[PDB]
Amino acid sequence: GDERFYAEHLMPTLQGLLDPESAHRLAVRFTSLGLLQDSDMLEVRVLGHKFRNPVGIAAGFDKHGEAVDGLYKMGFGFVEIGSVTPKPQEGNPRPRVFRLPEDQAVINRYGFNSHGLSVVEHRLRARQQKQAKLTEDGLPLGVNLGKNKTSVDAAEDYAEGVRVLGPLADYLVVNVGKAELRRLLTKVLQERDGLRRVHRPAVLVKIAPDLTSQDKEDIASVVKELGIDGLIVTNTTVSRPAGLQGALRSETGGLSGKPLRDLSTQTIREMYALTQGRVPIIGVGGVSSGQDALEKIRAGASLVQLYTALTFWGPPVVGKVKRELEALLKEQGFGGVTDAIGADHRRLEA
Ligand SMILES: Cc1cc2nc3c(=O)[nH]c(=O)nc-3n(C[C@H](O)[C@H](O)[C@H](O)COP(=O)(O)O)c2cc1C
Ligand SMILES: Cc1ccc(-c2ccc(-c3nc4ccc(F)cc4c(C(=O)O)c3C)cc2)c(Cl)n1
Ligand SMILES: O=C(O)c1cc(=O)[nH]c(=O)[nH]1
Repeated sequence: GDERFYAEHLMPTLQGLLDPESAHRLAVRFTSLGLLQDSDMLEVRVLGHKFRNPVGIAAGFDKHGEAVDGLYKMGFGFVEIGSVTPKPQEGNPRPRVFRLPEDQAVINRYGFNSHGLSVVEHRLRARQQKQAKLTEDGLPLGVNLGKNKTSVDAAEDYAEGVRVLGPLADYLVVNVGKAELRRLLTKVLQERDGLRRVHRPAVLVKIAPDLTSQDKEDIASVVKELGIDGLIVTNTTVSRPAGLQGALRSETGGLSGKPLRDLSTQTIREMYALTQGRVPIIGVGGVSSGQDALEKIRAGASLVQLYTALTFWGPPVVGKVKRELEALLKEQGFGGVTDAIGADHRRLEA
């Protein structure tokens, strides 16, 4: 009911008042304080868990696990925190976040600023009973694991994240030659298998859209060989699509938001084909409407995430994507999200 107020007045006012990193910090703190029903059609069972709805908040908004409960209150069907590095680290120098308002886009080069595993673990331990309730009610928690800039043993950094935060997570994410990738992911999976849980977390690989065809075939091959549980497609892009209008489009960093929509959907289609539909995909990049979510589901995604759209449309975007997706599924005769997954590949086969 508040869509137009946030879209035309509140969010533009906040963006005019604050630089984007300051607004980001305010948004996390405000969400952490809290303040204010999903159709059965939107339920997805995947990654060994129930998802009450398929619209998650992507990594990088709540990097340090400070606002999880508020994000569920906002309506997200799942929350991914991180990236979290083993030791605290500052990230890149400021300024490091740039708004492209004409393009409904952001460029960032945060550089994995992180409070570190211990601080984040302590925050999640404080709410671990609450999360157990939320997970069993269909609201899972994901943790994106990073590595420290100065680490010479990347696999050791990811393994430490599994040891510290694996007991608290429903899924874990590692952002990504082929033999090196195999060795690293083998270590992560062995550490995951070593946890003493009834519900050990799924392990996912998150990829950028900036990969060669050989890179994508190599990743698909290793993911299937090792039994990785899913893919997150995609991270931000270092590319700059034609026609960007924002004055800051030349800043170095990853571009997110509406300009990433096509590249991410194309990459979802390709990875779904290269894994023969065997590997669940979380589709990410430029989702700001139910139509965007449906396009990624038809391309092969089982779940979607959004981030940049929250910065332009505000909290109302979560209910908007969910109710629009539901309506589009009903309009087009799908029984639920699950029936639409990969529908675009069935069209092409026909
Ligand atoms: C400011 C900002 C910070 C981000 N930080 C992370 C991060 O720490 N780890 C990660 O895996 N992705 C990070 N991302 C990428 C998002 O998770 C997502 O993949 C990307 O922004 C595409 O989604 P969107 O177009 O809906 O924003 C970040 C994105 C933005 C815009
Ligand atoms: C009730 C209510 C109202 C508004 C917000 C709310 C306020 C600000 C933002 C916000 N997050 C960002 C995160 C990363 C980033 F790179 C930029 C931003 C920006 C931006 O400056 O472009 C904004 C505005 C999001 C939600 C919340 Cl969380 N709750
Ligand atoms: O912290 C960051 O710079 C960052 C990490 C990441 O995975 N993606 C992104 O866009 N930024």
